[PDB]
Amino acid sequence: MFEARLVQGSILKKVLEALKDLINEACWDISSSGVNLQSMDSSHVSLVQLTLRSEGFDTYRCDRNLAMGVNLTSMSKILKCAGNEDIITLRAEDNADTLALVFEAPNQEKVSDYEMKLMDLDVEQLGIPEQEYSCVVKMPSGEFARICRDLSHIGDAVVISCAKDGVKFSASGELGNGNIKLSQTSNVDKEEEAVTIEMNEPVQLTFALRYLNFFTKATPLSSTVTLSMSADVPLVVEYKIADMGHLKYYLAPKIEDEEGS
Amino acid sequence: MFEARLVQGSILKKVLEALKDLINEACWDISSSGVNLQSMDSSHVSLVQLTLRSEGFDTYRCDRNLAMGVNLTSMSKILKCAGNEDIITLRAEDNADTLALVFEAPNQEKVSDYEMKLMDLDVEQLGIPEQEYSCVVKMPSGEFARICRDLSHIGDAVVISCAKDGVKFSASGELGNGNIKLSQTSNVDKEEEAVTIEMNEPVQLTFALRYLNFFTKATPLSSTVTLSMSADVPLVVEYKIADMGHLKYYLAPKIEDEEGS
Amino acid sequence: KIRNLPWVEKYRPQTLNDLISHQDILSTIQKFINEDRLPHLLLYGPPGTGKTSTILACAKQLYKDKEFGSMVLELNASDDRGIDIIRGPILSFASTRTIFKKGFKLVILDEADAMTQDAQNALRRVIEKFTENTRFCLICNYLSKIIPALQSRCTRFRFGPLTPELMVPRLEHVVEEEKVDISEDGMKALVTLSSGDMRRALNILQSTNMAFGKVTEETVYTCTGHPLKSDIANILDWMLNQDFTTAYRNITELKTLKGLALHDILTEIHLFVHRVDFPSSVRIHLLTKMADIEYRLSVGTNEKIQLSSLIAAFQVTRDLIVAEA
Amino acid sequence: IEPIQSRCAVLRYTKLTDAQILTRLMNVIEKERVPYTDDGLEAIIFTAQGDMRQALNNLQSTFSGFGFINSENVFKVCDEPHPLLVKEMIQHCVNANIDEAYKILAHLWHLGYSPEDIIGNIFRVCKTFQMAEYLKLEFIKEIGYTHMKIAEGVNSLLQMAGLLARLCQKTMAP
Amino acid sequence: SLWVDKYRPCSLGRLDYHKEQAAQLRNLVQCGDFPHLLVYGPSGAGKKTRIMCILRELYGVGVEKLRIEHQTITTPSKKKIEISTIASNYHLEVNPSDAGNSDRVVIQEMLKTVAQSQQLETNSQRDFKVVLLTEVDKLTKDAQHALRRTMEKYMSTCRLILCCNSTSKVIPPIRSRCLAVRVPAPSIEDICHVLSTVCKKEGLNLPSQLAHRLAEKSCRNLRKALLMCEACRVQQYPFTADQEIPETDWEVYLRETANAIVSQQTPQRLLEVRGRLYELLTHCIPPEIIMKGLLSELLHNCDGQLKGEVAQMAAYYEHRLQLGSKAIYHLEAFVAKFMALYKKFMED
Amino acid sequence: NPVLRRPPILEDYVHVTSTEGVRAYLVLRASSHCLWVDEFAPRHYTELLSDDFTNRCLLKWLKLWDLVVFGHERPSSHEQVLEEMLEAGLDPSQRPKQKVALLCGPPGLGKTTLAHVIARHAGYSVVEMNASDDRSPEVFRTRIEAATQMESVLGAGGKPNCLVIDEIDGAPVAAINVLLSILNRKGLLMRPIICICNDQFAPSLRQLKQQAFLLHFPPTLPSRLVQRLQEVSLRQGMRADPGVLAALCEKTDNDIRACINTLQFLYSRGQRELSVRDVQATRVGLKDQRRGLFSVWQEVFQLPRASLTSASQRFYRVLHAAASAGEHEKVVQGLFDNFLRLRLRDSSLGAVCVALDWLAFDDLLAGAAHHSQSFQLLRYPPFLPVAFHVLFASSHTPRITFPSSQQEAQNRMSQMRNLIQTLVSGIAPATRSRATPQALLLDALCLLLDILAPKLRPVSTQLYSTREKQQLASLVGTMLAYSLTYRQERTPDGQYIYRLEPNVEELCRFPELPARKPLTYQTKQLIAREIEVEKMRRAEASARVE
DNA sequence: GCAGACACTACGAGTACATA
Ligand SMILES: Nc1ncnc2c1ncn2[C@@H]1O[C@H](COP(=O)(O)OP(=O)(O)OP(O)(O)=S)[C@@H](O)[C@H]1O
Ligand SMILES: Nc1ncnc2c1ncn2[C@@H]1O[C@H](COP(=O)(O)OP(=O)(O)OP(O)(O)=S)[C@@H](O)[C@H]1O
Ligand SMILES: Nc1ncnc2c1ncn2[C@@H]1O[C@H](COP(=O)(O)OP(=O)(O)O)[C@@H](O)[C@H]1O
Ligand SMILES: [Mg+2]
Ligand SMILES: [Mg+2]
Repeated sequence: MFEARLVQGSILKKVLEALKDLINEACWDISSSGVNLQSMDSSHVSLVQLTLRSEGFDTYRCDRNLAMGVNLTSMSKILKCAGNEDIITLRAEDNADTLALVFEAPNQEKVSDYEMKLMDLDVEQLGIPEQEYSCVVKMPSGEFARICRDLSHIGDAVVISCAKDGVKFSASGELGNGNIKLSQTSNVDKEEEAVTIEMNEPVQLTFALRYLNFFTKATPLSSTVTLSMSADVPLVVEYKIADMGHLKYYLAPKIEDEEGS
Repeated sequence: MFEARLVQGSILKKVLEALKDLINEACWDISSSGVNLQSMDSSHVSLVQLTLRSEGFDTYRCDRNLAMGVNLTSMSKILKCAGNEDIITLRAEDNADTLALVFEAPNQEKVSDYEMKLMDLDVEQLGIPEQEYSCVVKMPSGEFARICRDLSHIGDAVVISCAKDGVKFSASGELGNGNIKLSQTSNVDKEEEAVTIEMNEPVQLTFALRYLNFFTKATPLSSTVTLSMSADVPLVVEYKIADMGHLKYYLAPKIEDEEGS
Repeated sequence: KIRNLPWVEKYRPQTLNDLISHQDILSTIQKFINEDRLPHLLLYGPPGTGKTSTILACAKQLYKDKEFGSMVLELNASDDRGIDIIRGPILSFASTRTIFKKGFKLVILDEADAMTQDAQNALRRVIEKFTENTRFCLICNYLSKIIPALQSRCTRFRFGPLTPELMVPRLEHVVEEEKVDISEDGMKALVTLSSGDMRRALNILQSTNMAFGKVTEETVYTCTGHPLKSDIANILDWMLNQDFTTAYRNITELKTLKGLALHDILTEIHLFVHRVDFPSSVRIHLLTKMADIEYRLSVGTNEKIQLSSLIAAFQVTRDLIVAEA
Repeated sequence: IEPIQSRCAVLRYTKLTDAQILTRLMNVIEKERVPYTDDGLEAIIFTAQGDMRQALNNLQSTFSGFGFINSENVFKVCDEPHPLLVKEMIQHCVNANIDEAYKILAHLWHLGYSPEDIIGNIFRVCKTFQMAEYLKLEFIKEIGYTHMKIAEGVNSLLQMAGLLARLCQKTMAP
Repeated sequence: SLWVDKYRPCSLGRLDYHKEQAAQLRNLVQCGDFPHLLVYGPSGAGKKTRIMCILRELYGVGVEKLRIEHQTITTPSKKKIEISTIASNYHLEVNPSDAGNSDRVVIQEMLKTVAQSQQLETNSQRDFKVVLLTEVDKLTKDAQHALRRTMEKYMSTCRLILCCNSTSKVIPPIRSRCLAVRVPAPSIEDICHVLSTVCKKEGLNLPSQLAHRLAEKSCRNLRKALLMCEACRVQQYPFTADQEIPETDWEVYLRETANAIVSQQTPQRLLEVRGRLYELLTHCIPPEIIMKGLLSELLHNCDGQLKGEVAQMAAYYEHRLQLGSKAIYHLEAFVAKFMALYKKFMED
Repeated sequence: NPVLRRPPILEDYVHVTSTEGVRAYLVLRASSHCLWVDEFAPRHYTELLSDDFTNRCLLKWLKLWDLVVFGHERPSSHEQVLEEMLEAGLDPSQRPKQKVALLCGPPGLGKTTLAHVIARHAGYSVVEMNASDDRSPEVFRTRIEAATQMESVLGAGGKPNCLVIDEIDGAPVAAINVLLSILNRKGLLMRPIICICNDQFAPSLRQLKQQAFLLHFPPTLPSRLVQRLQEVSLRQGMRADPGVLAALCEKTDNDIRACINTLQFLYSRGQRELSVRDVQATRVGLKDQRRGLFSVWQEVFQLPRASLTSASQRFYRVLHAAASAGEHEKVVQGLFDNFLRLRLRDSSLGAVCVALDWLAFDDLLAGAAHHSQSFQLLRYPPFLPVAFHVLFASSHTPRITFPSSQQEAQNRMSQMRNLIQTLVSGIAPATRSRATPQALLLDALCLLLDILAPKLRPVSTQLYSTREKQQLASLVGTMLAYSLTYRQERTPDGQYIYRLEPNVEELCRFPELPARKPLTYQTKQLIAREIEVEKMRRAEASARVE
C-alpha cells in the first residue's frame, strides 16, 4: 500500500512542467526514506533525479519497496485540472494496476479523483558516481533562468566556463558571441543572490540550450540553484526544493572539435 | 581602437527602434568628430543620416577612422535586453570582426558583453546636397506623429503643402478626404508646441504614409522636429537630440500624373 | 593593387567595349543609352555569355558613383522576390522619384526565371505604368519560365553562345595580364572545352595554370580530365573494328591508364556518330542506346557494366553495317 | 469562374493578322519618319507573331540600332520564332528522317536554347500537329518520358537526340 | 512466450550455426575501434540475434533490459510526428521508416542529437554508444544521404549497426562507409538441428521427416520454421511424419489469385483479380512480395518456353512499381500483360 | 548508299569490320440606365422561367411554414421523394421536418430569382446573406440570430423574414456547423431558411443534403427561353428569327443571363436584324463551362451520335473537356474504375495494357513533379483521358459509376496500419525488438492464431488432465505475452459473442479462403476467465517477490 | 498613482496548388 499526502499542491504544479517536454515518463521508487525518481531522456543526454523525503509529507505509508511508472501525456492534462493551494493525495494498491490522485476541485466544492494506468517499464538504475566535482557554484534561480533564456536568441548551444573568478556563459553563433559573467555578489540583502565559488580547478564545457531551458523551467520550486562540473563528469544542476527534498539534473557535454595540430 | 560610451541606454534603443523596420543594415562611420550613419532603406526610397557628436558620449576614443557595417536585427535583439539608465560601451578593434556592446543587467549586478560580426558592404558614399530649402517648419514631434497616424486611416499617400501660412496635410482616400492645416501655435505655455514658418516659396508634394510613420518613431529623441521641403530636393525630417547629435530623414516624392481630360 | 580573386571575377567587362561577341546587340544598347531611349530589356541566353556583365556595365555608364545607390534596385535569386516584395519595395521604388538628382531609375531583376508567376503577374502593371520613371531589365536562362505577358512588355535580346573566333582575344588579354605561357593548342583546347562559356574558359585556364604552370593541350586535358580526340577515335575504331573481348580490354586499359570518365566518352562518341556516315536505322539504334546508357549513369550504377553496354551498342550494329554493304 | 462569365459579356480577342499590325506600323513609321523596305516590315511582322507590343519593340530596337528597316537589320537584333522551326523537325520525326531532325535540333542547340525550352516547343508543336491520334499520344508520352529525365538533371544533346530517335522509332513500330 | 523468443541465444558462443562468423564477430568488436556494420541477408537468417549478441559482447547483460521511448519530431511542414524507439542504457534502436518519407527528419534531427552528445557515465557505458537503424533498405535516398556525414564525423563516440535484407537498396556512399556483414540463411540441416534442440528442450520428440518438411516449407526462415513447429505441436502433439503443416492465409490467397489469373483471360477476370490484389494490398502485404508470390505460382502453370518472358515481365513491372507510387497500376499491368501473353500462347 | 565496299579517295573514312572479317568503309567528314437582365427580371410568379415542378415544390414548402409563421391553418425518382416530403406532414412543433431548402444547379438558371420571388409571393421579407459578407463563424451566427430569432420592428403588419443564404457552397465548414446547430436547437427556429448553391457535392454541404429539402434545378427548356428572348428582342425593337435565338441558347448552355447579356452586346443600335454568323462566331458570347465528372466520363467513353465526324475534333474536344472539368485525380480514378466494365472489343488485351501504361505514365509524372519540384511535367497527364478516348470509344451506352475503389483501399489500409500499431504497442519491448512489425505480420500472425486455438473440449478445469492443464497454462502464457484477451460483444440478434481484444483476425484471415473451426463460447469464456485469474496470480506473485 | 478596457500588429496555423 502506497498512500502519500502533500502539504502544498504547487510543488507538483511546478515540478511536472519541467518534465513535460524533457522526459517521456515518470518512474517513482517507493521506500521508507522517501520517493526517488531517476529518469533518463530518450536521446540519452539528460538525467533527472528527484528525491522527496518522507519527513516532508503530511502522511506517508510504505510497507514494500515498490516502483510505479506513469506517463506524462495524461498526467500533464490531469495536473492542469487540479488547483494550486489544495492538498494532493497519491494512492496505489498492492495488486491493482492504477494510480489514484485525489485532490480538490478549483471550484472548491467537490473532490476530484483521477486514475492513471501504470506503465510496466523495464529500466535499470544507471548509477551516479557522486564523485568530487572540480567546480561548485551557487546562483539565483530566476537569474539563471533569465541567463539561459537570453542565450536562446543567439546560438543553439551554450558554453559554460568556471574558473575561480566566477561562472561565464558564452553563446557563439552566426550573429556574434554573447558573454556574461557573475562574480562576488555577497554584498546584497537577499541571501539567495549570493553568487559564490567553492572549488578551484577551472572547467570549460559546451552544453545544449534546449535541455538547460527545460532545466530552468523548474525555477520557483527553490530559492537558490547549485551548479557542479568537472573535466568529464556531466553538469549537475541542484535544486533544494523547500523541506521535503531535492532535485538533480545531469546534462552531458557536447563532442569537442578537432583543434589539435 | 574604437571605444564609445553611451551615457544612457534609452537613446540607442529609441534610435534602433526607429530604424528597425526601415533600415536593412547599420553603417557606422567613425571619426574623431563623432559617429556618422548614412544608410538607405530596403526600397531605396528613404535615407537616414544620423550624426552623434563625440562630446555626447561619456568617453570617446578613435585612433584610426573606421566604417563598420553591421546587421540591424541582431543589434535590435541586443538592444532589446538593455536598460534605459545604464552606460553602454561600444568597442571595436583595428582589424577584427567583433563589435562589442558592453552593458549591465536591469538587475544592475552582472555585466553583459554582446559581440556582433561586421559585414563587408563597401557601399559607395551617398552625397547629401546640403542646399537651402524653400520651406522650413519647426513643429512638435508628437503633433507630427499624431497627424501622420490620423492621415494613415484615410489614405496611403499624403499631399503635404507648405506656404507663408503654414503646413497643410491632405489624404485623398477611399472614405473621402482629410485636410488638416495647422499654423501659428506659438501662443502656449510650452516651448515645444509651436509652429514656425521660416522660408517663402509654397510647395506641394505627395509622399507615402508608411515611411512618414516610420520617421515619426523618433519622437522621444527630440521634442521639436524640423521639416524641410522644396520643389526638387526631398522632404527632410530633422530631429535635434539634446546633447548627443541629430537625425535627418530624407523621403522622395511619389510620381503623380495629371488627368489628360 | 592586387587582390585574391577568381579570374571570372578579377576580369569582368566593366565597360560595354570589353565584351566580345554580341556586337549588334551591344551597339543597339549603346545607342539606347546615348539617345536616352532605354526600354525594358529581356536578356536571355546560355550561362557565361555576359548578360549580368552587360547590365552592370550599362548601369555604371548610366549613373555616377555618387548616386548609384539611389537609381539602381538590383534583386536576384539570393534575395526574396515574392509578391509582397513586388507590391512593397519594388512598387515603392517604381512609384517614387529619385533623391539627389533627377533621372530615370533602373530595376535589375537578375535570374528572373526563378520568380514565382504571381510575382511575374504583379510585375506587369508596375512595368507598364511607371515606364517614364523607371526601367526594368529581366535576365534569364530559360525563356519558358517567364510568362508571355512579361515577354510582350520587354524587348528581348538573345545572348547566344560565344563563338571561339571572337573568344580568343579576351583570353589573350587575360593571359597577358597574368603572365601565362600558353601555346596555340592550349588556346584551342580552352575554346574547345569552354563551348561558348567564358566562365569555364577562365576557370579551366586558371586551374591549368595553377596545376601545371603552363597551358598546353596535354595540361588542359589532364587538369580537366577530358579525353583527347585521338582517344575517342581509338575507342570508336576499337568498337567498330574488332570483337567484344579485345575492344573491351583496349578500352579498359585506355580508361585505367588515362583516368577517363564515361560521361565525356559518351558525349564525344555521340558527337562522332553524327559525323560517321551510318545508315539511318543504325544511327537511331545508336542514339537510343547511348541515351539509355547516359541515363543509367545518373545514379549509383557500376561504370564497368555501362562501358560494356557501350561496347555492346556498337557490336550489335557491326554485322548490320557490314551486311548492308 | 463561370458565375462571373455569366454575369458579363465575354468578348474574345483573336490574334492580330499581318495587315492589321502593318497598318499600325505604317502609322508609327509615318509619325516617326522611319525609312524602311517591304522586306524589313515583313520581318518585323514575322518576329511580332501577332503581338503589337513585340512589333513596336522590334521596330524601335531596329531603328535605334541601325536606322533602317531591311531584313538584315531586323534579324541582326531580333530572332526568328521557335515553333515554326520546331514543326519542321516534328514533321521529319513523323517520316522517321533522323538526319534532318537532328540538323534542326543541333541548329537550335548551337543557338543557346536550353533543353527545357526546346522540349516545351516540341510538346507545343506535337499538341496541335496534323498526324494520327494514337501516334500523337505515343509522341506525347515519349516527350514526357524525356522531359522527366530533363527535369531530373540529365539534359544533354545526346538526350534530345535519343528523344528524336525514339520518336522516329514510334513511326516504324505499329 | 513463443519458441522464436524462448530459446534465442544470448551470446555469440551459444549460436547453433555460423559459428566461424560468430568467432570473427567476437574478434571484431573486442578492441572497440570496429567500424559501422551493415548486417544483411534473407529474412529469418538470424541477423537481429547476432546484432544483440554483438551488443551483449560490447556491453554487459543490461543490453537485454529494453524500454519504449516516444519522440516527437517537427517536420519542415511543422507537422509533429511521434516515432517509437527501442532503447537501453547502452544502445538505441530506431526504425525510421515508421516516419515514412519523413524518415530524413528522423535522421537530420533525432539522430544527430544522439551523435553530438557524449555518454553520461563512461564507466558503465563504454566510450561509444550504438544506434541500430532497422530496415535501412526501406529508407528513402534523402535519409541515406543525411546519414553519411553523421556516420563520418561522430564515428569515435557513436557506432552504427545498420540492418537490411538487400544491400542493393542501400546507396554506395553508405555502403562505402560501413563493413558489410553477410548472414546467410541456415541450411536444412541447421534448421533441423535447431528444431530438434528446441523440441528436446521442450521435452518433445521430433522426427527427421517432420523437421525436414518444416525446414523445406519454411523456405530457410528459422522464425517461420519455429512458429510452424509450435503450431504443429499445438494442433497435434503426437508428431507423425505426414502430419499436415499449417500455412499462412495470404500465401494461399495469392496462390488462388494466380489460379484465377490462369483460369480466365478476360477484362472481367482482370477486374476480379484487381479486387483480389486490392484485398492483398489492404492487408499490408508488400507489393514486391505479391509480385514474387505471383511469379512463383504463375511459373508452375506456364510451359517451358514462356517462363523466361513471364519472369522478365515480372521484373520489369516490379521495377516500374518501385519507380512509381501506386502499386495497383503496375500489379494490374503485369497481370494484363501475362493474360495477353498466355492467351497468345494458348491460342497459338 | 552510306556503306562503300571500296575505300574513299578524298574524304576521311572510318573502318567497320564484321565478326566474319569483312571490311566496310564509312565517311567521317430609365431604359438607358439598367441592364436588360434587370429590366426584364420577373416581378411575379407568372413570369418565372424555371421548371414548373421546382417552383410549385418551393412554393408548397414555403407555404408549409404558414401555420408557425403566419398563425393560420389555411394558407388561402427525384419528383416522388419531393412529393412525399411535401405530403409527409409536420412535426409536433407545428413546423416542417425539413426546415432548410437547399437550391442547387448550374449558373444562370434563376435560383436567386426563384427564391426572392417565392419569398415575396408568400408574404415574407427577403433577408439575404451572400458571399460578399464576412462569413466568419461568429458573424454568420449573429446574422442568422438577427434574421430568424426576432419579430418585426414595425410591429403588427410587418412582413416576416425569410433568410436567403446565397452561395453557401463557398462557406467554410464551421459556418455550416453553426447553421446546423441553429437548425437543431431544441432557441426554436420559427422562420424558414432557404440556401442556394451551385455545386451540391461540395464537402461542406454533405451534412446539409441529409437535412434539407433538396431542390435540383434542371436546365431551362429551350422553347421557353427562345420565346422569352423573342419577347425581350421585340420589346427592345430588334428583329431575330427563332433559329438564331435557338443557336444562341445552344451556345450559352441554357443560361438566361448570358443569353440576355449577349443579346444586349450584339444588338446595340447600329443594326436591327441579328445574323446567324454573329452567334456562330466565338468572339461574343462563348464562355468557359466547367464540365461535370459524369459528363466528362460519358464523352470519353461514348462516341457522339451521328462536320463533327473527324477524329481530330473529337480528340481536341475530349482533351478540352477533361481540362475544363478540373479535379484531375478524380477523373483518373473514374477512368481506372470504369474502363474494364465496358463492352471492350479488344479481346487480345492490348488496349488494356497500353491504358495501364498510360496510367503508370501519369503516376510517374506525378511522382517526378512532386519529387524534383518541376511542375512543368504536369501538362502531360491531361492527355491521359483523351488516350482512353482513343482506346475505348464505343457507340454503346456505358453505365459509368463513381470511383470508390482507390479510396476504399486507402481507408482500409489505414485501418489495417492502425490495427498493426495497436497490436504492436501491446507487446513487451523485450520481444518487440526481436521482430519487425512487417515480419510479425507476414510470419507470426496466422501461425500465432493457430497456436492460440487448440482443440479444447468443453470440460471444466477440475476434470482436465495434467497434460491439458499444462497446455492451457502454455496457452494463457502466450496469450498474456502478446497482451491478447477475449471480451464480450453484443449483437443485434441478441447473442453474446467473444472477440479478441486486439481483433487480429481481420489482419490474418482472408475472405475467399476455406473456413476453419473456431473455438466455442464455453472454451473462449474459460480462456478469458483464466487470463484474468492468471493476471491476478501474476500480480500476487510480483507482490510476494517484492 | 494603478487597475480595467480599447485597438494595434506580429505570429501561429490550416489549406491549396504548382501545366497549355
Ligand atoms: N562576352 C563576354 N566577354 C568577356 N567576358 C565575359 C563574357 N561573358 C562572360 N564573361 C566572363 O564571365 C564572367 C561571368 O559572366 P556573366 O556576365 O555572369 O554571364 P551570365 O550571362 O550572367 O551567366 P549567367 O546566365 O548569369 S550563369 C564575367 O565576369 C567575365 O569574366
Ligand atoms: N423569366 C426571366 N426572363 C428574363 N430574365 C430572367 C428571367 N428569370 C431570371 N432572369 C434573369 O436571369 C438571371 C438569373 O440569374 P440569378 O437568378 O440572378 O442567379 P442564379 O440563377 O442563382 O445563377 P448564379 O449561380 O447565381 S450565376 C438574372 O439576371 C435575372 O434577372
Ligand atoms: N543461432 C541460433 N540458434 C537458435 N535460434 C536462432 C539462432 N539464430 C536465430 N534464431 C532464431 O531465428 C529467428 C531469426 O529471427 P531474427 O534473429 O530476427 O533474424 P532476422 O533479423 O534475419 O529476421 C529468431 O526468432 C531466433 O529466435
Ligand atoms: Mg548572371
Ligand atoms: Mg445567385
